[PDB]
Amino acid sequence: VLCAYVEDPTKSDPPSSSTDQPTTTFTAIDRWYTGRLNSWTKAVKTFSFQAVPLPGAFLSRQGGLNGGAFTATLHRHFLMKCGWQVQVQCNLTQFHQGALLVAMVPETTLDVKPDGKAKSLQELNEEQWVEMSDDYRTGKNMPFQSLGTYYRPPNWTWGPNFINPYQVTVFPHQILNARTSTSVDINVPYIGETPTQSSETQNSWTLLVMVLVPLDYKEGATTDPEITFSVRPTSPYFNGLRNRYT
Amino acid sequence: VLCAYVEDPTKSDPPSSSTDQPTTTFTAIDRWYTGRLNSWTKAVKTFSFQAVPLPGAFLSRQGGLNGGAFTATLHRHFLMKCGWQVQVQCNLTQFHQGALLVAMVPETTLDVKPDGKAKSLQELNEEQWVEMSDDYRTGKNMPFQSLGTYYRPPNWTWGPNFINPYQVTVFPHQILNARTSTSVDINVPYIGETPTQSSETQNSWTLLVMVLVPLDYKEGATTDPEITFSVRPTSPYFNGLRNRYT
Amino acid sequence: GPIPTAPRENSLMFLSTTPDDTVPAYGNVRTPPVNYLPGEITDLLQLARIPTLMAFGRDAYVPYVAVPTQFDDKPLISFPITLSDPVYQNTLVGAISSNFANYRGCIQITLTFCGPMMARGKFLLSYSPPNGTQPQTLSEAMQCTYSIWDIGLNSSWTFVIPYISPSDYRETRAITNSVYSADGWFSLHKLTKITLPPDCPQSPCILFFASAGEDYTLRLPVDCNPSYVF
Amino acid sequence: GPIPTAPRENSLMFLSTTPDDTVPAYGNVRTPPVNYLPGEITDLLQLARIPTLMAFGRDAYVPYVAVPTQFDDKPLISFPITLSDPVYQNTLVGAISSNFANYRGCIQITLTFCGPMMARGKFLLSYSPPNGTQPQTLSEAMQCTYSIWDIGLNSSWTFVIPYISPSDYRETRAITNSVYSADGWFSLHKLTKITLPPDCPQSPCILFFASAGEDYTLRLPVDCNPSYVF
Amino acid sequence: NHTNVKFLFDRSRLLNVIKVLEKDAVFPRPFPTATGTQQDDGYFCLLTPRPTVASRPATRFGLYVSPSDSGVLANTSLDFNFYSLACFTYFRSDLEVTVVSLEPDLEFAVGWFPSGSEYQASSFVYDQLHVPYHFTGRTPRAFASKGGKVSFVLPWNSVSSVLPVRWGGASKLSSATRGLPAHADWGTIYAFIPRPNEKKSTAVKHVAVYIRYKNARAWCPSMLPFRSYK
Amino acid sequence: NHTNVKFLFDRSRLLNVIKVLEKDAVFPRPFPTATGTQQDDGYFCLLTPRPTVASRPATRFGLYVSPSDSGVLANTSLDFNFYSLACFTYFRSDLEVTVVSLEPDLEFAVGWFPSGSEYQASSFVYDQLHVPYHFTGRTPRAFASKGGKVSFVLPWNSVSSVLPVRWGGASKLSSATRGLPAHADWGTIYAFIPRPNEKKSTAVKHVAVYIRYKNARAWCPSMLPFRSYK
Repeated sequence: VLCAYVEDPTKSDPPSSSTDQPTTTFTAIDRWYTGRLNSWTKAVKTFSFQAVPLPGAFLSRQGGLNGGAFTATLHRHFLMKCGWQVQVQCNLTQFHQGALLVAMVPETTLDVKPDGKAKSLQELNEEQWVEMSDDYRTGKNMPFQSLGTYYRPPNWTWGPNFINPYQVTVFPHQILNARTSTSVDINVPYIGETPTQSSETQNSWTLLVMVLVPLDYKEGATTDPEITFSVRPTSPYFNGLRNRYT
Repeated sequence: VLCAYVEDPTKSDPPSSSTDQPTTTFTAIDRWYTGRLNSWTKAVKTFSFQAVPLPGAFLSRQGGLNGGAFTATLHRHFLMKCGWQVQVQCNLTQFHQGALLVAMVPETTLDVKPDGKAKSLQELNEEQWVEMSDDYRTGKNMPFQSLGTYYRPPNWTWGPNFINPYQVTVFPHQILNARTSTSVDINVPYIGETPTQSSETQNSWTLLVMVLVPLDYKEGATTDPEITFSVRPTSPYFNGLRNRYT
Repeated sequence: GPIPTAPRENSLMFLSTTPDDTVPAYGNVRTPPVNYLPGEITDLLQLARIPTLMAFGRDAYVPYVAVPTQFDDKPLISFPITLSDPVYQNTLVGAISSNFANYRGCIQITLTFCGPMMARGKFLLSYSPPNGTQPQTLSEAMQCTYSIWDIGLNSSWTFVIPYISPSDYRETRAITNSVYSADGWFSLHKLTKITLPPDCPQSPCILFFASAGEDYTLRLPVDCNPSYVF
Repeated sequence: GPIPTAPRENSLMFLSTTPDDTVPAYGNVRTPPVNYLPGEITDLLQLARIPTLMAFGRDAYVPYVAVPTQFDDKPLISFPITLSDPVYQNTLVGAISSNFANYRGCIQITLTFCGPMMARGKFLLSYSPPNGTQPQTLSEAMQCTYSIWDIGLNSSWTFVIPYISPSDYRETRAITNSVYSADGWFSLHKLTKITLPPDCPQSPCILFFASAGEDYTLRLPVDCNPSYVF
Repeated sequence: NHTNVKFLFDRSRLLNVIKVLEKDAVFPRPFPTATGTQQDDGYFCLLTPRPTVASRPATRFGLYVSPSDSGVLANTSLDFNFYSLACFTYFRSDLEVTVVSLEPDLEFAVGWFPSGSEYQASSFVYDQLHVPYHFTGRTPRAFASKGGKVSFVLPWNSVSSVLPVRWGGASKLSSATRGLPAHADWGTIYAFIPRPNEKKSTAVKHVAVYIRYKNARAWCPSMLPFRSYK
Repeated sequence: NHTNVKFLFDRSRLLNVIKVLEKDAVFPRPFPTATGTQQDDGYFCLLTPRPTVASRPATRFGLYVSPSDSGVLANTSLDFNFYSLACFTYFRSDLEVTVVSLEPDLEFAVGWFPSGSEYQASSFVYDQLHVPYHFTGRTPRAFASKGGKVSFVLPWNSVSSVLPVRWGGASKLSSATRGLPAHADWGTIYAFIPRPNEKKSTAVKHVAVYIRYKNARAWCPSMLPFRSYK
């Protein structure tokens, strides 16, 4: 289990940006949350990633990722502060070759259409794998500001939420090789610009499954392995109790 | 008894701006001075105050405030230095609602006509309650200087002896509520820019009765409560003995 | 000989807030003593903690809230908890703290029921965190942080508004300040319908204050708004 | 009286990298605490040692090396060991170290055989010193510094490239850097012909990394290349 | 401790933009001033946060909205950054004056005379040149370099123990001397070009006067100015 | 230890070339800005290594390739020497600002207002001269000599605990507020010639803003920008 930046990412003090008691728990905290993720085929090119934003996946239900009573606790508290623990499985047989890169990317906008707002659930099914184009390498698709008719719109050539695709192994990562393992185990603590961020609008981590070596299998052999994942928050600290988000 | 700024406002050293013995007492120092003050009705709006200047009330006799042998000691000494002790009564019954704000405002000119010199005794009977207009909030009625025909008269837009009417509870105050008390008890010590100010021309404190909630009573019930007060100087130090002021 | 000094790049620069003295011109002056004056303000947090009146639109605003006898499932008053909001311009919290840049602490709304003595009833006092839509229903008020104020012995309730924020300090002149909107909402709801006795006036008034908690702290003095003088 | 100071010849000179402070303008600020954030980068050699992917021309470059089944007496891939070479532009060795001027240490190429599980074979990993002509023959590869990587338990080999240099440090943005040419050559050779089982794909892929050794040290920060932003 | 009174008012801010003397001045005659009085207006900066008019302490503050031609306009000064944070009644502090030129490469010089004293207004004929009597004196006449800044710290010189931020008495007898303190000032300054009167130029050179309150002490908690709701 | 994070970012580098104010400014209105809004553009330097546009924090960085006539061009700033060596996510440091003039023998002056505060945009009529309200204030307005350089060290003032080099959340609600941090700045500076508005000249004088990050601390190892292969 690839722990991140500490020996124990479960250790977490309550936030110092609150005056109330944090809701440290909810009705099922020792259970996982399993969701689908798109299958990996031969036509997937190199570096074609697929991002699962946390906790952006519990809300939009990316791949049937039902949050149970964690989404219904996240909607009833304003500030949320947890460390994640993902587990991507993919049934790599002996008959496959290739290597996924499962990482937990801090603070990126990879679920954002390089041309608009936020992605839907149908548009995650049409493309199935986000190709590493010039936009995602240069960060040219994090959402541009509406400057207005007064200012002449500048030629946006760079944005600091890029992916350098050759450097994704700096993150907490395990390579899902064809002949070492079949599943990864990443456990990350809380990070953020504040001691606790918001609930509806935070993206402090991002599960990221990137194809480093394209899948090749013989015809008639085992075909097209499915990718699952299992997100589970470790020691959350919910602050600011209010009613359900509108 | 709401003591002001100290545990004991009776403690007062003699002034360090004199070389003579201070007349520390006079012929009746353990007695109060009761004066009338205008009755509070339904037509009194919010924040319509009524100021009783100390020791401006012992001289002009605001509401029959006879000073006995304290006014006749204040007229026979030049520098005077005392701490006051007021007590405003108002017979609030169960049948009334509303809340006076009895405070002791330091160093304001609230008895001054926003258009001249000092108020008379007839003009305190005509208006009965000084409405908190734009002038008393901006201090635009403390008396403007006679600049003369040479200087063009500027547009006086502000003066530092204002009342911010929403901040009068910073002073030594007790709220004369309809259902907690019927009388206040404020005891203040001496303040001033000098260790002792003058006698005829000082306004170091000001009794201030401000209507926070307008009076409402049912018809036929108890009507129009009277307001009395009782000023009593605590440890005066009269300096500069001379004859009666002209 | 001479001490060889290399003067820096900011030489002959008068900076306004330089934390250092200058040459005395008219020294050896014995000032007259100020031991006689009581109540020296050492710290201006001695006056943010003093409860001062708020304002309410119904330039003639009202420090109290009228209480209509109509029982209803919507707040009797609900103002947002922002120190730039115009229900705090003439307090001593929102007037001291507006001239600074950051705050941290608990606003302490002191209530005072100015109605008649034989009134009996309950009030609900729901502070909400900043949500996407302001809470209106009393059912939406129970789920937030609340405290039930009875007209019993408590004719004066000091509801401590908590400090829940994703940063250690908050921008003190900002409408938004945070995620989407308006930083919170205090809301005085009436819980049971208020029994006012006859031959005692209907429609009482509740008087609101705004002090600061004991842990209220401010930071970064800025140049103030000089538009009080026009 | 006044201390007689003689100011130097560089008076009123703002130098950019002066190792000294300046006048504080807005002091006495208590910053919010940062004890909660884990993983503080004290030193940027904590990220040169993290193995990141390399690039290979076959702007769509490839981090792996395809392994054709044709046995041949020429290297399967052979890139020069220069930190300005475009197989190192998007690593964390060659991207941190390009913004400096000098380096000293051992580049550590971590291999990863991404082929099927029942593959069996050997690979030869020959680092050459900078010679006048690049070594191509496997006989020319055995005579250099080599290490034989089997596809056994080792599906991941970290070949430490040695540091052999006539100076204590090396120019880190220079094609030549030394005597005549190109600073060395790593070369992954295939030694025995690779047995891939049938109904398992031919032409496997070997994935290359580029970390830095534990003794890797950098020196003299220079102004970087701002051409990442166009 | 950014709300500390000794820390909050201990910073430089603008007070007045006064004109620089080029001859022996006539100090502004006390109020009321009839027409036809030949004098020198607005050349003196009465160093007080309280409102002034014609370099004398004023009751109210007054600016001009439509400054037409008839009459002599009056230099009215106020410390805008003070009263918005002056929630107190009395304020004793040692003043630090900084006089910044508003003329390109001006050689000026800053006189001073204490609280209660008066300007010395004549001229002595040195070497057939009218040298005025403000070049000499026992009070600080600091001299500026060509393009420099005059700075010195003045003590609490006045005969009052403290400066009343709010005052309600009467300095002289009543009828429009209410709320007008007489001895609430650190003195008065004035700028003069250090050349004799036959070298009086034609341009009207201004200069700006800054103020820092060293060792601020405040007493008797009071109000803050009323912010409008428009 | 030349790769030390406290050592590497502790050196001066260019941020923005801003224009010097000669009147009371109008701060740039927030996005989106419709045409016909009279304001003052590009006079303010939002002190942040992150990309800016119109002196406000931006998501992306954007320069101009063919700057034609229609529309108002926008001062977009970026710290080129930072992001090429910013292999991390969070970065708290105390800023050291140096403002070097790009005009021969300029007397300028550098204002500042903290993270979250705002520019004071009006003017008071001192002595029939429009003196703006950025000559005064509780924030540092350092004054330069004729031909000098303004330098001071600013603290980490913002309400965020750290500055996100990479940020993925939403400050306000979503739909193009993703990846746009609101409180990631040490404040904003601006240069102004210390003369009143009737002495506004006709030339448009520029000035340059340098930056040194004192006591750099970096967290959460992340990527470096992509270098092309052309």
